[PDB]
Amino acid sequence: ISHAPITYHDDWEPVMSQLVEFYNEVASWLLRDETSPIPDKFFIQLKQPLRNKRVCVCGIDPYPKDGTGVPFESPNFTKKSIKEIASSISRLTGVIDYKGYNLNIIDGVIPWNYYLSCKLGETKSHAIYWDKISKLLLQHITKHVSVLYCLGKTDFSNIRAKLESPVTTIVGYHPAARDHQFEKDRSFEIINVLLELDNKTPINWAQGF
Amino acid sequence: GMDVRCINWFESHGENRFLYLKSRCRNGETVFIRFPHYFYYVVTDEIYQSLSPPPFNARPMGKMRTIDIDETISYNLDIKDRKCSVADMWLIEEPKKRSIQNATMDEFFNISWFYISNGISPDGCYSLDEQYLTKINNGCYHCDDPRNCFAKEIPRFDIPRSYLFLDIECHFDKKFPSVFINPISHTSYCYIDLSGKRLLFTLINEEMLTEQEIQEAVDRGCLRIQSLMEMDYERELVLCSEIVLLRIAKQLLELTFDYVVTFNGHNFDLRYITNRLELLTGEKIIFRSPDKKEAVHLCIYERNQSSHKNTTFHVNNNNGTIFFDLYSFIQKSEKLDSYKLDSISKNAFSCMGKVLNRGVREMTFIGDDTTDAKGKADTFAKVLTTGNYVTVDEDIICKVIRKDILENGFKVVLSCPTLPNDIYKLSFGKDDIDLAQMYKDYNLNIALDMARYCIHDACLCQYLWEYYGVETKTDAGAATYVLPQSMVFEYRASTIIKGPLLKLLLETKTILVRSETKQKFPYEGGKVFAPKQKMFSNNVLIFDYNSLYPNVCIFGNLSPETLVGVVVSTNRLEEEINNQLLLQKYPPPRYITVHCEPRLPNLISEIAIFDRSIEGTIPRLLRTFLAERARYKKMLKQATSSTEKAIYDSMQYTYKIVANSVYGLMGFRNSALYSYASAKSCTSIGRRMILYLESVLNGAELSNGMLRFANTLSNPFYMDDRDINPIVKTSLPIDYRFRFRSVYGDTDSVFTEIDSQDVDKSIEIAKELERLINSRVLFNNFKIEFEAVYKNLIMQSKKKYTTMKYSASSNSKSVPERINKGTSETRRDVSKFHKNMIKTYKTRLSEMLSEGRMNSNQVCIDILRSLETDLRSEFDSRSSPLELFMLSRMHHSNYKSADNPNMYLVTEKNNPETIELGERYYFAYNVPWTKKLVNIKTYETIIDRSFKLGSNQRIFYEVYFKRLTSEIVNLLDNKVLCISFFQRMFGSRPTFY
Amino acid sequence: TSSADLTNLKELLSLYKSLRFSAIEKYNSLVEWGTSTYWKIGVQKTSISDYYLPVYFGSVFIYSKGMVELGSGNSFQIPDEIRSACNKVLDSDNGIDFLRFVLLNNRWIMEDAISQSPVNIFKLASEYGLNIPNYLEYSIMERSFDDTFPKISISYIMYIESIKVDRIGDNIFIPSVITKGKKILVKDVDHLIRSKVREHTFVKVKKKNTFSILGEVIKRIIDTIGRDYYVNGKYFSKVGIAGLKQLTNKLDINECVDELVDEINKSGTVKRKIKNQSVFDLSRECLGYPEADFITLVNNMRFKIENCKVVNFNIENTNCLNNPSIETIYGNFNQFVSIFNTVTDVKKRL
DNA sequence: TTTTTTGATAACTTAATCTCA
DNA sequence: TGAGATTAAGTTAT
Ligand SMILES: [Ca+2]
Ligand SMILES: [Ca+2]
Ligand SMILES: [Ca+2]
Repeated sequence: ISHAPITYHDDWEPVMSQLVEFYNEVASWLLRDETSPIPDKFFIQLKQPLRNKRVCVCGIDPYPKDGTGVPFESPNFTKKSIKEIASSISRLTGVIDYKGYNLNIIDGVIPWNYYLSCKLGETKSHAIYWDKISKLLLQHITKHVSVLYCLGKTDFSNIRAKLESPVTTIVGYHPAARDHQFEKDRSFEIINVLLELDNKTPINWAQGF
Repeated sequence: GMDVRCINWFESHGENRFLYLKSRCRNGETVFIRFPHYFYYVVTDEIYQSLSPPPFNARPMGKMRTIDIDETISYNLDIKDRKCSVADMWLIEEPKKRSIQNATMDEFFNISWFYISNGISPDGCYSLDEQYLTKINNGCYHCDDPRNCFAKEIPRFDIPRSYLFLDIECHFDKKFPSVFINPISHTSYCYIDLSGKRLLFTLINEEMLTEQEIQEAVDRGCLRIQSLMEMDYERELVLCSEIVLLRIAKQLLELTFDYVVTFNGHNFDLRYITNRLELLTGEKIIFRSPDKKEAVHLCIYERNQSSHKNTTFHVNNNNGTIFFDLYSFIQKSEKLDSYKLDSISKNAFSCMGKVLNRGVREMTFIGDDTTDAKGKADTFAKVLTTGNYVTVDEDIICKVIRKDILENGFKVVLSCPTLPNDIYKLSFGKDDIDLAQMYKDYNLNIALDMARYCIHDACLCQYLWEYYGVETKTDAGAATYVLPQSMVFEYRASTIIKGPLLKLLLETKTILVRSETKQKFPYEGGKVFAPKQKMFSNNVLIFDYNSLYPNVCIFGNLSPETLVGVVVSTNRLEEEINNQLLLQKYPPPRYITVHCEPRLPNLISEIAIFDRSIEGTIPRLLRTFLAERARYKKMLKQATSSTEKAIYDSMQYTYKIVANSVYGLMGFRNSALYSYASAKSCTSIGRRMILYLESVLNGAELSNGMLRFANTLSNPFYMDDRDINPIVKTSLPIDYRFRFRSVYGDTDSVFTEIDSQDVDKSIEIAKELERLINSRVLFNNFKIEFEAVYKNLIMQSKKKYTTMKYSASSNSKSVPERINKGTSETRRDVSKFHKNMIKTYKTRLSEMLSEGRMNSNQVCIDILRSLETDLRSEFDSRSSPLELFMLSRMHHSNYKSADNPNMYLVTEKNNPETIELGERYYFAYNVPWTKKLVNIKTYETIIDRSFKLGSNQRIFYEVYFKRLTSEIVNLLDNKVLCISFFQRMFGSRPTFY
Repeated sequence: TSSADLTNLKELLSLYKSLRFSAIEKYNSLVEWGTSTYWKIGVQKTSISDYYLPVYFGSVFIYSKGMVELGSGNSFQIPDEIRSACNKVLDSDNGIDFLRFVLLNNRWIMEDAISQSPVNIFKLASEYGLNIPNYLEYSIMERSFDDTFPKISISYIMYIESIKVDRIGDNIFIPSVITKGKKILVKDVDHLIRSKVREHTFVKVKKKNTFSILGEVIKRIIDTIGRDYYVNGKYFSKVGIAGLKQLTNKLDINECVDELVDEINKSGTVKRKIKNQSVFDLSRECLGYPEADFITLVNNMRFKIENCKVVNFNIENTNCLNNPSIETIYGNFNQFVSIFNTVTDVKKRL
């Protein structure tokens, strides 16, 4: 790549060819300015095939300066979003082992970031830098997935336009909310039964820690 | 602020939410008002009296009545009465979202609640009382209660509106322009400040021009400003730099403009300006809040609306400006193929011109009230003020060498090559300009030409704004829908009725709680009637109902709260008993019983009962809409100033639109007016009405001076108060002998064929028949009107037909129009050299069959002679007209591998130029005399939309010839040469249904 | 999204698997909701699951939800809500699948059921006492066990002479043919309808332990078997001219104008049954007319009902007369109209 | 860094399907 | 050896 010099995988084969062309238009200006994630969280989640991660979670905010790339990965538990997710999981199940909850180390779940890079404290501002890349990047995930976990509510309202193929996806309230309207009812187990509706094994969200 | 007129409505999405109001005083100053905003709940006294917080604020809403609207099958006569609860629900405001247990009077978002709780027309002028107003900032007057502050309203006044009609011309090197690699060139503004001072700007970026060119322009009378503060507003051309241009654009946009107008602007223009500004300078367009508390960092958001059985870009500013886009509005009204700037200009700006002087190339034309009717000449001159390309005879475009507007017309001097005749069609069509090549070699003269083109584009956005009456449309939408001016052209029929519906409900004090699982049955039945024969050659009279579906909805009081029950039967041993019970227990003129088609397959009869005692929500909503349309369409007949189109011209159009969707909403599942039985009854009564009209005029004899109707004149539902005498007392001339045969009928239209052939007799007969039908045939609020005389009627299909339209005024010698209702001519599926040939053949057959021979067959021989002249010769491609071969085919969305299975449609490559879902597309698909049929749909894809094609090719030809021959053999009857028409070329036989 | 959506998805999953035992009509609407909220789901909008104790010969049916037949979509009514009277073995005791009931001469019997283990099924059968298939936990093993009804096998874990129809219950006559002096198990009319066997002719019928078993033909059957023996479903039925006797027998009340009304009023359950069902349906059930044929006959007629009473019925379409069953039923239509008039008068008086 | 979406159908048109092989 | 009956959907018009 001309800007920030790929090692393409067999899984993301029909994407990278157009992805580099889409990127080169923005990389001349976005890369020069500083961004909250390190200039590495672009192609790290590309290695290995995606033939068994049938549940993909996506988020629009790649955290403040203490970014991590894939969503919900900071090993500090101080994040408001991670803490509420872990509290809901503990309420549903009751696991006492606390070492930092993360939705990445699962044999059948892959985490994804809606906007790969964003500036320090600048959320929803990069609606034009990553807008074209996002559609193509989400197309491949849509091609083979069981359910997509969208959090953000009206933040993720415009998702059918980027949805090239009809798939099962759910848009949920973000943990920030307005009146803590996330712990009242989240219905996580729906995805846990959705895989069952597609003749696929259900996933208990306690594999690996 | 004393008397100030509202311009826009909006609210702030901050930590504390405030609802603002931008207004203009009689002077040229902007006055902002601010109010607190809360969530509204109308729960009862027993759900909020028991809660953690006490009522923060409550109002005396009054004793509200709630009626549970539901539909349930009843295999009996035992139907329980509808449960109505009268209580003391309180209008409650809470500054935070609370999940209440009751949750009554839902499906109203936030804003109509405010507008009706306080009382404000979103468009209008008010005397903002200074008793409450507080100078919270520089010019922002914030007061607490928006209820007594608008106690008195006054008639509106012509404020000095401020417009920014802006259009930018960029570098179209080879693909669609992008904010990342294509520099801006020719931003043009039709700046109209608050002084009546139109200022045309065509600011050229100076990074492309050289020193000699800019020096020559300065010598010609131009500027080379280097700062924002030194720019002069009174100039007409500037030679600024890119960064300075972006700063000027930001300064203009941040200003409290009444309107910022573009064409394809929110998607392309305004987004391009913004993204370029943050990309180059790093500055952001900070739209300060009216009280200077919230910065938005302008970003245009995308709104998606899709039907189970459309993306629009919108502005997010919160300072009162009403940023607008014309592309989305244009692709919303009526139905036409003109969805492009050049195409819309060609379809909108036209006139007639007489060649008063010829020359080697200069052919002087003249336009005034002498050539055209009126108005079009003035509009032609206005566009010619900056326009420099005029299309004549639909195929010749000449650069305007010299122009002169004396007082009412133009003196355009074109470059025509000594055209014949005297009268030509002068229209502002597309231009012969090649933008990519023009930008390829950029010089001073081409820079000035492009500046002229871009300022013409901005002025053309202004002219389209004036022609469509968009400001009138936006004001009418604000007044009708009870919505902010920024949201009038982005809400479908489901939500636009909520405002007026909420006002009607609050005036009637009814909540209408809807329980779950109301109705789930698929749809209601319908029918289409085939015509009598495929050839008439005589006058056919067209009668049309006046908004039949809303009229029946108000006639039957078809509302869910008025629904009594749907009595259904599965056999005939019980059907007779329950039918007699329904007849004896429900008197006719208080309960209407409709024999709808059975909802379940195992049922033979279904009767839906509607209580016509208290008016429902639908029969009152559409009644209000009809009254408003009637009242707001008579003012343009009385107003003589610009208001005739500035104010009192789009109110009636919007009210017509809203009335014309009540029936569609009445059958839509998740809608506030859903009623399955009401939709069934409406469709059934409409079909009964069309049947009643058809089988009363099927065989009516105009003997002497009276017409004998076919069947008896009886009400098709119950015992009405009308006479049943089928003979009438019309006042035609006594020497008339004609027979009427009801041939075809669509939802609200009936065609009756007549023996006469001359236009005038048919017109007078039809007019007096129409004036007699409403007096005798129709009843109550059912009115009919005579549309036009359709002579030379040819029912090409069950619904498609071609005629010669003759209204009640166009008599005999008047030039006719071939107004049709779905034939080849009107449908976009047809292409070049297809409509003219069938037009000529049908016109010939008109007089071939008017006299009456029943044996003349020379039409086929003449058609063969006409076609053989060019049928063989056209096989050479010879740069075929791609511009008129295709149809309304857009980039479709529902497909498996390719919509209408073909090579690369939907899926496709290189299609940057205006290619997206919802865009009308034009394209084209050494072997002359092609053999066999090869399923000719070979090259059908979505590629770069151009207006050029290759040559020296012998490509096969499409359905043009086959469809022409098929229509012709449908016109005739003999199949002596039917196989030989295409057996040599393709090989087939016409269907001849 | 919410708890309601979770419950809806859970019940969608539950009914998706148990579809061959029907719920299926509502299942399509369940897919419609799923195809909208999630834009698609894993599913798209009458026999026993393979699986697999002697066979109790008769008409077998299966029920698991709360009665379809494995052979075809044959779901009929049940006497005095036996299924609900037995509560719900499926829900109360999880593990059993498609509980099977067999009807033999208007008597409902339960055959072997597939679980878990058969021990719990046997315990449930002992708890709710209707009948037992056998105690195994074709003339051996099953022959040792004796019962009042024929049994042949699921698992263990000739020449005819004349025709003679039998009699079981009220206006019920099971088919029967005498062979060279035994009765052939031809109680199912359809098997006799699909295979018409001429009398005094050799027929390929096989006997295991006790008995042997295997429009134009229907005309021969109706002419040979007592002429006036129509088809009322799985069995035959005579015209059975009667008045209040049939009404009293079907309602299980004492034989009785005001006496019948007083008898109905005395019993609350019979009064609820009377004022809980339509007159036409209860009259058809009382006379035993088949639902399919009678609906067609009624639809193809031109009744002149006045004051909820038939005066002069008549036929319009002769095509429905092709079926011999409708011909015989139309012959005794006077009894039906008289009983319908009596029922309407009784309900009006009540 | 927070509330928000959409009218049902009735039918002519070209489409090869493929085999008589 | 040409004659037909749904698809596979759209496809325009009240
Ligand atoms: Ca433009
Ligand atoms: Ca433009
Ligand atoms: Ca009308």
